[PDB]
Amino acid sequence: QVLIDTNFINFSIQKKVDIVRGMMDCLLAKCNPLITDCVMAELEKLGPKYRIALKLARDPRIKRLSCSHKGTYADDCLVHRVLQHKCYIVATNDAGLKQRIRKIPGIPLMSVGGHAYVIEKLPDVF
Amino acid sequence: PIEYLLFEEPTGYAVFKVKLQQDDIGSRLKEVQEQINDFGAFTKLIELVSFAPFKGAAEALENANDISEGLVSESLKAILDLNLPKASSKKKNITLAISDKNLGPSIKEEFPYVDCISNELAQDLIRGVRLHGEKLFKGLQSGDLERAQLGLGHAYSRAKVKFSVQKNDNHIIQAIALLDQLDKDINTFAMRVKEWYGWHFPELAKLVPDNYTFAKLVLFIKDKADDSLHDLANEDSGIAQRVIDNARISSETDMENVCVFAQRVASLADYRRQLYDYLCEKMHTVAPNLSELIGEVIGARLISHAGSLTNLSKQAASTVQILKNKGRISRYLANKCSMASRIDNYSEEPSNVFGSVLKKQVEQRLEFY
Amino acid sequence: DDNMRREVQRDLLLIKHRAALDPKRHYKKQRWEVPERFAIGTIIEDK
Amino acid sequence: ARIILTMGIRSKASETDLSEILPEEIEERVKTAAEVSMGTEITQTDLDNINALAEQIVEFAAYREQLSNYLSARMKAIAPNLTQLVGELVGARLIAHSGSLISLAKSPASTIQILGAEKALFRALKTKHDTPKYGLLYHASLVGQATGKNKGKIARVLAAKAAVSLRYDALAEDRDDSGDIGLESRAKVENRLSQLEGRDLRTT
Amino acid sequence: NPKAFPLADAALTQQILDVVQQAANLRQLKKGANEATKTLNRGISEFIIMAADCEPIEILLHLPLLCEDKNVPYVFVPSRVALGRACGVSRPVIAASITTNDASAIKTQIYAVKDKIETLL
Amino acid sequence: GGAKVVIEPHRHAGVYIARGKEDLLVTKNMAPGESVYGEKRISVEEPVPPTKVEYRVWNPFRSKLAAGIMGGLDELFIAPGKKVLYLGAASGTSVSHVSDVVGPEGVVYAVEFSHRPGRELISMAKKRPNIIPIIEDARHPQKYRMLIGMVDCVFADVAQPDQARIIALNSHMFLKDQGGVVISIKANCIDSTVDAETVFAREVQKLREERIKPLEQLTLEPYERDHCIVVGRYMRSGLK
Amino acid sequence: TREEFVSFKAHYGLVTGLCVTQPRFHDKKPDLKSQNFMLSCSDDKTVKLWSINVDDYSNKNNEEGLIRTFDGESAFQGIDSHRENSTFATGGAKIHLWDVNRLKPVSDLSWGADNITSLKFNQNETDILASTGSDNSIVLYDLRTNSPTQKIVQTMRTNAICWNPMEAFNFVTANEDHNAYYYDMRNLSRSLNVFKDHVSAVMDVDFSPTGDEIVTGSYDKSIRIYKTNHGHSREIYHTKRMQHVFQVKYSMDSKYIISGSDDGNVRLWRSKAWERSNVKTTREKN
RNA sequence: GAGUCCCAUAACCUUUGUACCCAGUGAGAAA
RNA sequence: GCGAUGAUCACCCAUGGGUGGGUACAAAUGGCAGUCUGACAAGU
RNA sequence: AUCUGUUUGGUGGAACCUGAUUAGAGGAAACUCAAAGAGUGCUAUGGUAUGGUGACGGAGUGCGCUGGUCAAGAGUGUAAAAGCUUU
Ligand SMILES: [Zn+2]
Repeated sequence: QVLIDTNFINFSIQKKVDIVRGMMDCLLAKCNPLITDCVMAELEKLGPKYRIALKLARDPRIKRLSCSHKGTYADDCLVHRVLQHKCYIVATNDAGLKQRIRKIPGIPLMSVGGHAYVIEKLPDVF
Repeated sequence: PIEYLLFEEPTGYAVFKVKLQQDDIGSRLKEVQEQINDFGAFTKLIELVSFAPFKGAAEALENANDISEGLVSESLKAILDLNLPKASSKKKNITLAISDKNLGPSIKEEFPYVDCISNELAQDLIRGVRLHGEKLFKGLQSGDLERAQLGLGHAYSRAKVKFSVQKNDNHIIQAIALLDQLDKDINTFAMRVKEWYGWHFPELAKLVPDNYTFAKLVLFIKDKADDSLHDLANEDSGIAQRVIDNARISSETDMENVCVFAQRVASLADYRRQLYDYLCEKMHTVAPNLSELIGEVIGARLISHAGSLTNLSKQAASTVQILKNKGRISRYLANKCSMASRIDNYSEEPSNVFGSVLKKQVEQRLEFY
Repeated sequence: DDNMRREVQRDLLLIKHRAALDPKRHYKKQRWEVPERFAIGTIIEDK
Repeated sequence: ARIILTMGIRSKASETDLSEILPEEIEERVKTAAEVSMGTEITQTDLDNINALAEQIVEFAAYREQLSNYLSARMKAIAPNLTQLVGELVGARLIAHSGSLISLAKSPASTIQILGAEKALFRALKTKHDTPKYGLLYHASLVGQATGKNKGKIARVLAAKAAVSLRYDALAEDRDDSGDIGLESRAKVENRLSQLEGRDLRTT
Repeated sequence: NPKAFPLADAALTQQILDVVQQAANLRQLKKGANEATKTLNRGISEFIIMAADCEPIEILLHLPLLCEDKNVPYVFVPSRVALGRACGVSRPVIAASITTNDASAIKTQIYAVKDKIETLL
Repeated sequence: GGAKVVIEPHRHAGVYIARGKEDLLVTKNMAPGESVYGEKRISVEEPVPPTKVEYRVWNPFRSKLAAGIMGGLDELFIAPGKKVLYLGAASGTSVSHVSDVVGPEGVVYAVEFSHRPGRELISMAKKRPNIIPIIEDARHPQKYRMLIGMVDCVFADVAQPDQARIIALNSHMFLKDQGGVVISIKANCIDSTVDAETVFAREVQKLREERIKPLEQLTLEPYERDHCIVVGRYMRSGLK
Repeated sequence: TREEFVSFKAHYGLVTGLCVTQPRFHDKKPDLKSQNFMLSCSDDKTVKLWSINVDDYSNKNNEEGLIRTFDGESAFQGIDSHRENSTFATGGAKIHLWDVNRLKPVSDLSWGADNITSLKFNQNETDILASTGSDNSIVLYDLRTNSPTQKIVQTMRTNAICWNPMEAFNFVTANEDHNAYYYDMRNLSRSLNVFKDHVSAVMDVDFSPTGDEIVTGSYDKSIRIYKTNHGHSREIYHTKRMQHVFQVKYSMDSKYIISGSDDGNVRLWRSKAWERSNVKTTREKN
């Protein structure tokens, strides 16, 4: 179950990697990509220069959680619900969020690097 | 639109008349969802118009079961006929708010001029009047609703489980727990009676060692004898006559007092062996298979040392403590007691037949050696 | 009252210093200053 | 026991009422408790053994009262002066503690004061603490009438007067069983108690 | 509703009996009624297989009370002679229990049958 | 066996700790002198004669709420005046301990579906006079909507894979605003197809979607494997 | 709850209009207390009518989608339903009138060969249609004579019409010059109000059901509430996440306002932004 | 002056008289 | 002509006898184990 | 023991150091007088206020409304119907 955020969506569109097929190609498994409501609100707030990203994130295959907290700060929402539970993968490309997630333990980390996705703290990728 | 409300409760049925509609589109908003915790803004919404109480706990139990399985009873029919106005069956029926979406069709079958609403608006109006309760009713009911709910919940549970008091093992628990008590108590009080008559003639205590018979004779011998005919309840009468002749021990108010005390010992010892017969009959109609297998009194002490019939039956067949060939027949008897108690507890009305079979088995096994 | 605290001031010392009573037991670290309200009790074994 | 001997069943309580038991403020509570109740319904075949147990303990109460009347008559036949002074069963347990009446008669009055509290006495003597002051004489009627530390004071004066009356009881020969010595000693203790209840350590 | 309520039909019955024989071969099976209640209150039990046709039925109806106490799945199998044959003994058993082992070569079989009878219940 | 221990209160109101050379978790006894499931009792002599009141040990290997309490939870909502709705009162093992945490002035509604556990519940609730046994399926709360009203807490130890919907129904019906919710989750009972943290995350998400704001969870790991306790408060208007 | 009852992949082209109905069949009585009915026209040349399972009563105790499929020869643009007599009307390349029984248009009511972009029926006086054609035209239709009635041609094209619920002959047009004109039917030579505060092309209008104020959503990403007697704005609602608001309605409470943008979303706004929705005691109501 | 209403109405021990020994395991027993 | 509805698992002599470790109960004019102080106080 | 000197508990608290506070730190009393905070309890109930300023009420009458039955109609359906909708 792979929690996506906004710059993962933008970098996947800028690299032309599909979401579900890129995750299946990276992990060689199945994936439920998940968009929280704060990530979706951040994509909607990013403007109409990102309408492509908005209607690529509104996809039927991408399931969506519903975060219950005031405001739309995706990095604190992702970090809180990932150190809560230790069952997710965080897919991101923020330098700051990548450093937070790779400092907390037991949370794998997917990121668009090159021309397909790379995965960091998962020890069974091959 | 939610014009009337039906709240059923352990004292009776209440129909409320909705004064103001709570907000539909903002029904999840903060102020709308806290106006049903506030009372000064709930009495703006809901007002009581009718409360028909129940006759008693019998009618309350029948109405609770009918309200459970969603059937309109006669008291509910009567109160809805009194309160809800005769609307159309085809154009703008009157509108009742209930809490049960499968009580809905049952109410519309009887009153087809009534639309029954159970969505979240009627649901939280219902939970508003359940939250407030006695304040909304304007002081009109008799009976504490907490005690009503206690009695009704116990009634509903015993009905749904078919709880039997004829097959009630706490009776045999307390029967053997009292029988041991007054056995030791009669032992002490008859020891004191034998003591206070120990200095009238001290050969009665060796001729008659028995406590109850000692008391029953000494409540009519208090002097010298001279017609010692009924001194059996006859060789015992001859021994008592010879000792009463050549007695060798030494008042009046003491004699009256010790006769009252020996009479007390006699009444206690006739309540005992009456209680033996009572727990024998309750053993044959609560645990018949153990009573056939091991005996009624040993079965009583078996379930009282095991705590109850349920704890005895659910104990393992080795952790039953029954009270060489002799030393293995006891283990055999323990597991047969376990099996008979399982039959005995988990059958609804047990029989003597399998305990009789196991008694034949254990007698066959002791004559196997 | 102090008429009871001066009676049981010794086994409260042992409950305070449990970790010295047995070389193989090694309790987890609390201080356990004596509470204001307590009650001495005896364990009932069942039959 | 008397209320279950009268009513038996809850619906039977709903039809009856009763007044020789349970006076005047509790009937309405038992009627509402029978009208709504969480308890089951029992059968007659165990209600009869319940009623037999209930009449057994009503007979037990009557027996206990008869034995106490036996003890009262024996006490004001054996030591009537003590009986006028300290009371029937208090004097009974004093005689019962000390063994014989003459072995109580030959003991000093301070011992008769602390006759019951020996474990407190002897631990407070073997470590130099303060000894008890009431003893078995605490439940006498005069010490019940006194309030404060003058109950220890009149336990002292009551033990003195009870030693007087009791050694006169056990050591007289022409005793008249009339309570004269116990009565003049009890008048002395009563006016002593009155005069040290009339004082008050507050200033006016 | 009779007293031996979750009666496993034909497919679940032979599934249960196959895992009973494999657990008896690998010494993970404890067989008999009071052995079953001993291991049920001890805690080494995954699921428990009672029979539905013993000579009384309450002799092992004492078991689903402990099962609903300790959240253990229980299934009535329709033949005690077949259950004795499955356990691999020379006498008809009426109750058996699968003791909890983690080093076990049949954990997936035991768990698949356990999930199936949790759906059944 | 016969050793002497000192009773001291816990942080939670109503539950106590019995210190000796190995300390116990203990609660008071609402029916003194008889053990409900054979656990060992402790009998103080509370000082008119000094009365022998007594205390009963809460075994955490046989009780999920005891496992949560002594694993250490911040806020139970079970307190000495409360009305608790215990869902899934399997028999009266944990319900007795909940009942004498709750005390004589509070109520415990013990909901159970199976009938032989129901018989055990009524034979216990006679001598614990504040347990109301309710033998009914908890998934249809409109059946016992006539018997209970406005509990303060909802404990839920049912073993069903539609657990959060059962809890949502009974909480919306009978739990008051900012009332307490305690959930015992058994992962392998909810669904064995996923891992335990996935199913814990999903059930907590379901709770906050039915507007039970979750405060806290605990895995209760030396006692049960892959269980969890989630505490929440029923916020009813704006989890935010 | 703000949740969907149901979601239908209705058409393959754009769904270009939809409305609701109580479909008076002459042979089936539709269970209006459990089924709700909406029909929808598109530009795959179809008008489809659907039923919805609805949780509002508990009277009973299921055949949701596509109870019938009307079909045309050209595309359809807008649709509006009569409030009685099972009738509806669609605009497209031409404006047709239909009923829910026959699978063919009852009539064609076209002024000329200019296409039709929007329709609205009247609300009371329930037999006067009005339409916006893309030759800047506003054409009234009367169904008692089943014929067009009168047209006026404006400077820029009207995007929406909404009739007054409480005055029965007044309507309000929302057009491309960035203002909205309150018109009288019985004298169409002059607007009787002009609501003048947008900055781009006004895309939709609605009346409050009190007939007291209009709500007006435009192509600048903002909606505006105007009082009817003034002629300028009363309140603007905007958000950063609201883009190009195309469809605005006033909920039937007259207290809420539903706005549908083109980023995908449908939002609820208050009418009076400072008014809460609790019930108020007499001290704070006064 | 002075610690009992917290069991000297009792607890612990010692001797002497009444009844019993010195639970689990789990697949074998027998010839 | 078996059995999981349960197989198996301290001292003295050519069943019976004599000697010691405790279990529950009772007794004991058996032990612990010894019955406080001793002239002022209240009031005007 | 004009032996011994460690430990444990009490009493005491120099110097250095760290932390906090500073019209020095407190303590007792209440049917005392004040200034505030939180929680709780109470039908706490005008969604637009009685049934009526002889500008009025009551009786009765006509009109108006609701309910279901029956009759007649129209639509639909059919070989004809039956059946179903109807502001
Ligand atoms: Zn978020």
